[PDB]
Amino acid sequence: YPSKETAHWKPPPWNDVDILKEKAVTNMTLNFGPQHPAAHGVLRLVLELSG
Amino acid sequence: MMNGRPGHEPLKFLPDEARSLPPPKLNDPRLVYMGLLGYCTGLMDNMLRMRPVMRAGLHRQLLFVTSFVFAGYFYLKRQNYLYAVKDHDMFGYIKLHPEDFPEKEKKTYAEILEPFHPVR
Amino acid sequence: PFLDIQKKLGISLDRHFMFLSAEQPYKNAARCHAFEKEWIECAHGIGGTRAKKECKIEFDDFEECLLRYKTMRRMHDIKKQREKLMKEGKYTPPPHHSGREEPRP
Amino acid sequence: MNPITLAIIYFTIFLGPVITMSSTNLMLMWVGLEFSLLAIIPMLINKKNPRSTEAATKYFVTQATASMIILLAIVLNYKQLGTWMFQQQTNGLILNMTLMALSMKLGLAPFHFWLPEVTQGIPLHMGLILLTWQKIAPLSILIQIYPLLNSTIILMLAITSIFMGAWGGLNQTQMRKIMAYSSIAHMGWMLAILPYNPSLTLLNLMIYIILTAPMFMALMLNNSMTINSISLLWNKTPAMLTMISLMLLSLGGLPPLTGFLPKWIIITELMKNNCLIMATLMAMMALLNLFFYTRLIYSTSLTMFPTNNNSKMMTHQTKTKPNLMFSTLAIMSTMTLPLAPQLI
Amino acid sequence: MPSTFFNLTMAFSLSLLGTLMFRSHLMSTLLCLEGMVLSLFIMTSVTSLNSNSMSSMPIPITILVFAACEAAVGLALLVKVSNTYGTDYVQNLNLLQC
Amino acid sequence: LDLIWLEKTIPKSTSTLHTNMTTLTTNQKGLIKLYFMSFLINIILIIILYSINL
Amino acid sequence: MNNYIFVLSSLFLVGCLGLALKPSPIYGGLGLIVSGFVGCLMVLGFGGSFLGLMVFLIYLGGMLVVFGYTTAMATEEYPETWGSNWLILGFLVLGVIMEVFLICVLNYYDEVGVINLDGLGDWLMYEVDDVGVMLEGGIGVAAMYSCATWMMVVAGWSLFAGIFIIIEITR
Amino acid sequence: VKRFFESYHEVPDGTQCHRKTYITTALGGICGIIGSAYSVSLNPADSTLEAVARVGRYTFTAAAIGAMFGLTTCVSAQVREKPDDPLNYFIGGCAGGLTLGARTHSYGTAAMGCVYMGTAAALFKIGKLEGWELFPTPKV
Amino acid sequence: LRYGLLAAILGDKTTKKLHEYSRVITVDGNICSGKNKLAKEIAQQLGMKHYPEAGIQYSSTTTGDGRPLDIEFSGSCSLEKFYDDPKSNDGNSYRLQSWLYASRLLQYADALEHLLSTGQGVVLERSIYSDFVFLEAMYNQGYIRKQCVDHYNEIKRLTLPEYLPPHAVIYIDVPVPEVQSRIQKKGDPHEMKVTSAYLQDIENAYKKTFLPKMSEMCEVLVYDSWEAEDPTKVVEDIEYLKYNKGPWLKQDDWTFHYLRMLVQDKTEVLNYTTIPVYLPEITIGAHQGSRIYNSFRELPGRKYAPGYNAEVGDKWIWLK
Ligand SMILES: Nc1ncnc2c1ncn2[C@@H]1O[C@H](COP(=O)(O)OP(=O)(O)OP(=O)(O)O)[C@@H](O)[C@H]1O
Repeated sequence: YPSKETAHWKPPPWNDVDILKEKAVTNMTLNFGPQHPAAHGVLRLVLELSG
Repeated sequence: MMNGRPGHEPLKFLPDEARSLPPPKLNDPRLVYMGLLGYCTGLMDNMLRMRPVMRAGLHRQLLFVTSFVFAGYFYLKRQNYLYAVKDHDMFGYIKLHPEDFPEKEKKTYAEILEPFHPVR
Repeated sequence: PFLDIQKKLGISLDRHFMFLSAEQPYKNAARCHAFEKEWIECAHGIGGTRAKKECKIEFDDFEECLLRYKTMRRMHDIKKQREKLMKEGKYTPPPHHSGREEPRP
Repeated sequence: MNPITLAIIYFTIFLGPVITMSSTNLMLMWVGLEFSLLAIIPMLINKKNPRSTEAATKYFVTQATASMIILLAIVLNYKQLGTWMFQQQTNGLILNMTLMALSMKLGLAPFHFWLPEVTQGIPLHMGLILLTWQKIAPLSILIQIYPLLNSTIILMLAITSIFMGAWGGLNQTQMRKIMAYSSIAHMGWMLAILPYNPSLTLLNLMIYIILTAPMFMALMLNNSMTINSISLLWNKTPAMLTMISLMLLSLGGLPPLTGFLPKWIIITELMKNNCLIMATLMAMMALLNLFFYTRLIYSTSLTMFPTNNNSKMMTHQTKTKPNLMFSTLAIMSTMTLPLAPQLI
Repeated sequence: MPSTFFNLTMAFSLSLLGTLMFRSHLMSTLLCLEGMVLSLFIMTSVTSLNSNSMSSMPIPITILVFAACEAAVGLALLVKVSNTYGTDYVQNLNLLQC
Repeated sequence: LDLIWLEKTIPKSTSTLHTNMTTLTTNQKGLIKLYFMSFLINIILIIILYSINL
Repeated sequence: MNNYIFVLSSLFLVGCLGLALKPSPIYGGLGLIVSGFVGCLMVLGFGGSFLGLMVFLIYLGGMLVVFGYTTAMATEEYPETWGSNWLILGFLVLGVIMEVFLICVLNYYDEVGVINLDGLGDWLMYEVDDVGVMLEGGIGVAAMYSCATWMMVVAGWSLFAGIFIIIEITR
Repeated sequence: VKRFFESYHEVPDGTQCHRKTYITTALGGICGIIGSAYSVSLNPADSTLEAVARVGRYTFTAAAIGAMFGLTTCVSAQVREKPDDPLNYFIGGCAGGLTLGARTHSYGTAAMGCVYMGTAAALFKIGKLEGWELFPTPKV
Repeated sequence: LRYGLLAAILGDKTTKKLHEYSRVITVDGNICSGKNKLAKEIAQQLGMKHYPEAGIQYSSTTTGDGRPLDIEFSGSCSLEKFYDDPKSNDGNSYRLQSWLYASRLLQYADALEHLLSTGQGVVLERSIYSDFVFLEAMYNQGYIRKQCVDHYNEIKRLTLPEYLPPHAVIYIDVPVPEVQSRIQKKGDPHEMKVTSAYLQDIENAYKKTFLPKMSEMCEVLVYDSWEAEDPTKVVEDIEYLKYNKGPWLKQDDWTFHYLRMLVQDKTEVLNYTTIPVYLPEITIGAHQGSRIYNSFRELPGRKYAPGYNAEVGDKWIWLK
């Protein structure tokens, strides 16, 4: 029974698996920078981390 | 409500008090009705699995009938024992508390006067 | 209960630490052991609706041992009257209530 | 899943309620409820999709608060009387808080907004368990304390469950929600009479189980979750229409089927205690509960719908799904009215 | 004793009001459940020590056991919520109505 | 009478009433926040009812 | 030193209040730790040592994992502590005001029975056994191995099955 | 206080029109507040001002229902002196339904609510008169 | 016994059966490239079993008497009619396309059932992972409307993830004039009357979509016609493959168990093809559908389960 609110209710899928807006893999960006002692003084070494 | 009855043994199917009750005949109408239930159950199990009806599982139908009757006999013995327990407690209670159930006796239609309601 | 299996088997998995007066580890009486024992022994054979009116004195005694309200109210009344007298200049406490006594033993 | 994990989880689900029955300590009853809670979730969430995650989260968050409220009630009772059992002469506030928490556990209205969602977000199995095996122990708690309960809000919760279940199931195309609203209405029928002769509560519970389980199996046999999916049943499994019809017309209580027996004897034992007009209201809204069952069996049985071209492969291939208990549970239902004195 | 028991009851009531009144996050709700657990523990233990009922002293430990199991599975479902939606918020679990 | 008014009074009034109450009842959005707020309202009303009745 | 227990109870109340206002799980878990410490202290005040210490240990171990997870899942760019919202600050201050006002009210509506400010510290311990030994908590809790060997079984099974439950939820 | 709403029945209809009137009005306002709470928790508004407007609308509506119901009841008992007559409650329920159709601009709702509220109120008076007990205690 | 958890525990696992040539392998290409000749020889040389392409009549051949059925039981579609009248209002095109998708699905299922049970490798050609090629060909021309493509992609979304991909695909290409020449030299009046645009859309769909997205999961072995010939070279290349970069590496005994139970039930396989998306080109209507169902159950070998049919010669039916 289509109300004014429920007009936008698209039905569900059949297998109960929705198609989603896939989130971005927004990893953490770190500067393993030049001042770092493991760096030899002059190495920036940008790196992406998943943890 | 009778679970607090005295002598109520817990999770006991047939107390020895039930052994004084007359058992069913084994020709009883509801027992053959349960056999009919089992027969129809076998027939439905055949119809659901695309097998011939009345022709396929004559061991399954016999098994269903036996199960239904062999359970209904004892369940009915239990239920008869329970109704007997009900009536026993009730008669004992009216015997214990007669004042609340007075020995009433009623008049005749000659002495009492109900009103007449003409149809007309 | 619903499925009285423990009675059907005789075991006691949990029905031996239901109430206070039940077998503490080393035999240390829980307080109001006597009152709970008395209430439970009056309410036995009876069930419920009749024990709720034929063992009400014992339940009241137990409720006053456990939650202990009437003694609170009594000492409150006493302290109230004492404060009133001491503010009226009528009552002075004795030596063994201001912290100056001869300890007994 | 692997076999050891399944054994562990199903054994825990069996022991939750079985602990909740054979336990005088209310704390151990709470323990059993928590077992059921903790062990059902891996199977609500076995498919690992957003619907399953949401269903499991809603179930957990709704059941944990009710568990904590029941524990509040138990702790207050222990403080009051120094005992882990609801005696008489406790506090009505304690008992009512307990009853409201258990209502939230079952799904009774106005605490019902979580059950259709959760039942929608999970497979056909684990809706069966959720609606049958998880209603029992919560009912056991009430069954053990039926004289202590308030006759007022017990009946308000009942009536609200009936009204809301009927008006919810009226407009649902998804069957996993229709069965949930049916559960809500039937739990209303149970809890109305629970302070009056509690054996009839167990009667209605067993009837409801024996109806719903075959129905969920019927939906399993083709993974039916929609009216338009159960309507394509005269082409796939056309020997199930009879039993589905009789069991839906049992769920909506009609006389010759045993689903009218619970409503009938419940109205009887309520009229014995002058609960006349509330019983009349419930009996009359059960018809609105029946209307969508009638529409459903119209859609699938009496006015056979359009089918597809790909459904002929299903005709070629064979099935093994009916488990030999579909027939038994559907035939003990729909045909066991004359055995009613042996049921009560 | 009666004063602190009243205050513990009111603390449980506040934690209950919290876990009922949601915000965007979920772990805050789980923390409210933990606070309810803590208050009930304290009330049970205080009663056992007041009444000197040592036989009931195993009860708060069982409460902690099962409550931390509840927190464990809630945290597992939290992991799942994050893996799906990425943001832990509760207002995204709104696709079962359809 | 037969085709309009006895259809408007007895059957169609019933149908409109029940489908309207169905609409305003079951048109929820699956948010735990709103459901739990309603649960709070129910708790409040029941403790109020107890406080009044006693 | 008689209002000790009322002070501890009121601090527990305030902690659970600031918890219920639901700031970031960092400050929320800080409130949990404060309230668990306070609960341990009052259980000690009623003569209970082991139970309080175990409260503190278990809640510390839990809040550690809570920090680990909230840094991973329940984090915002602006975690929204208490004072960040004038509204939440107002609810906190109003809760403290209503605590004070309601305690003053219950100190008047009844002489004693709900809250006793004049009689306070007189009712804590209730019939101590002034001569005793093997009397503390720890004996009762150790009765899980003797005279309460069902609680141990059922909790052990809870944890054992919880392991499998967690593995399958995370799988 | 339960006594305040039980004082509706200490003197019969046709007497103390004002007392019964704003008793019933308070009752209707209570029920309207409940309805507003359920309508704002579930299905909220786009703003707290819209929500408060909804609450006031519901509440004053139900208050009007109750006010007209009580007024009409005690009037039709004052006129045509017959306090033990559920037709007065029927007429009052019809006035309530017509007010529901006024505040909610619909004649269909007006007649619907008239019939339903009138039958309900007549049944209420029959219950108060014959000794019907909603929410009975278990006796058997 | 029927397979299940009990048999799995008893020790009919799957990883104990796979040795080296327990491999799904699909041979793909355009209309006439030599896939039957190639697949048959691959199966001869490696020990696999050749599954021919899954036409309209596969559920008929793998069921009952193994004979073809009338065109109204095993579909209602024809490929000849599709060639000589593709833009018919009667939606023969998508009816055919969806029927062949379902038949390829059942083919893949039976293939896995043989693999996971016996361990024997399986050869295929033009599986469900390459059946959209003819669909996009139909849609680039005016042979079908877009709603049918949506139906197709939805059913693929429902069915495809539940199955594992092939370890390798063998796509043999021919230029469009050469396949058209091999068609004109094939001797079929219905295939002769096909456009080069259809075949070019097929080639483009293959080379653009099917090759890469399966190279993310399979070992592509693109060959040409003069390498399609000399099939021993293809087999020799197959034997020395490093079968990496696939989901088959993250499958233990229980993944195999649940896949093999999904595949044991063919209605569990075909449920998402019977969905009530009411397209005019797939719907059949109650009268026609009932007529067909009754005529089908009025056939010999049908009307009951397989073993329960005395009209064939089955016996001991009264003790089953
Ligand atoms: N999914 C489909 N859609 C439309 N038509 C198809 C589909 N699958 C097969 N066909 C048709 O069936 C015929 C199959 O020929 P196929 O490519 O199988 O030849 P073959 O048997 O491999 O031998 P050769 O390759 O040597 O011709 C083609 O004419 C093609 O048009």
